Amino acid sequence: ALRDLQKLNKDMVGWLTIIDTEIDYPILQSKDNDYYLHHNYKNEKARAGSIFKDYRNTNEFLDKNTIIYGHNMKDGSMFADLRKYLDKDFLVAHPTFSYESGLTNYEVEIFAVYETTTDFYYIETEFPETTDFEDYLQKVKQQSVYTSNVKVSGKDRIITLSTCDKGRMVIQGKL
Amino acid sequence: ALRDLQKLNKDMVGWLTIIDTEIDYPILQSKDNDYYLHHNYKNEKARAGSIFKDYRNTNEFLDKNTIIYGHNMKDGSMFADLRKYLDKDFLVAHPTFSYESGLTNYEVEIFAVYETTTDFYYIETEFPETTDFEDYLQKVKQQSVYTSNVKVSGKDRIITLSTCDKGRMVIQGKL
Ligand SMILES: [Cl-]
Ligand SMILES: [Cl-]
Repeated sequence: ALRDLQKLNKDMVGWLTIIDTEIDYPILQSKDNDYYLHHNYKNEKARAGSIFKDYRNTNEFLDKNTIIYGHNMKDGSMFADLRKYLDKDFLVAHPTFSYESGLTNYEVEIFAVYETTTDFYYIETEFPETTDFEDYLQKVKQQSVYTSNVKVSGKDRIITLSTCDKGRMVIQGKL
Repeated sequence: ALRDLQKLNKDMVGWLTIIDTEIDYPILQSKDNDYYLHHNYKNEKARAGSIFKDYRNTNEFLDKNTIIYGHNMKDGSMFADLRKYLDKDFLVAHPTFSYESGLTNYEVEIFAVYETTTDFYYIETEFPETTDFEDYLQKVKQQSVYTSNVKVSGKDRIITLSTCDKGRMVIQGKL
């Protein structure tokens, strides 16, 4: 049982909490974007899976776009509550959430909210230049269902919450 | 029970393993050098306590001397096995151990081993200059029961394993 505890300490890479939702979960991470679709935080088979960080994101300080995935569970668990952000009332009352990494906590300031079925541009993690990230931000701001008070520049860094399972639900916020 | 999991994710700051010992434990940490003398990794009252990192050590990259504490338990658990290093045969066969932090793993190269009852110079964590850490290293090398092949300079950084409860047992190694 302490073998399982050592496993958990490598696998769990953070914590996520959004007030007034079920989303209050450990963030897991493996070598791909698949294992934690099908396993819980104890590494046992489970359809609900876990909340998990994209395998490409391994540097908080430099990653321009860190992506966290979870199922849109029909029982309302995992990332089903991301859809509350399509209700304007909820968004105004919850402009931020908290994201812990392995080091420390951030209060993320949401600036874009949308659903998407076939346009997955938002999953880019690699930006040769600072100018490439500003093109990215322009595109995803335009994809948003709201115009945001929050301005954000190619100099900022962001975090993306996304379902992974018709359309995905996506929330993006400024670190 | 997920409230307890969130607690554990802030409290557990690393992992320690020394081959051929019981020492294969999570490293915990609180705001002082006392809580984890009396509580286990689930934060429940327990005499064995936990293995824990000195509250003063909060920066892997700059801390010249990171100290990890555990009880010298009479049932052979926790840090009772540190005393195996007074047997030369064991030390030759185990010149290193592994220390995980919140970020990553190190293979620590042991360079000093001793018991101490009243001379606690080794617990210094603050070194104004690089010259102060070289004075420190000179003192603790002299305190060692062996002369070490491993040389270490004021430019290196170290990790200290120590019991905490007649004498403490102390192992110090190069990062
Ligand atoms: Cl679409
Ligand atoms: Cl002494």
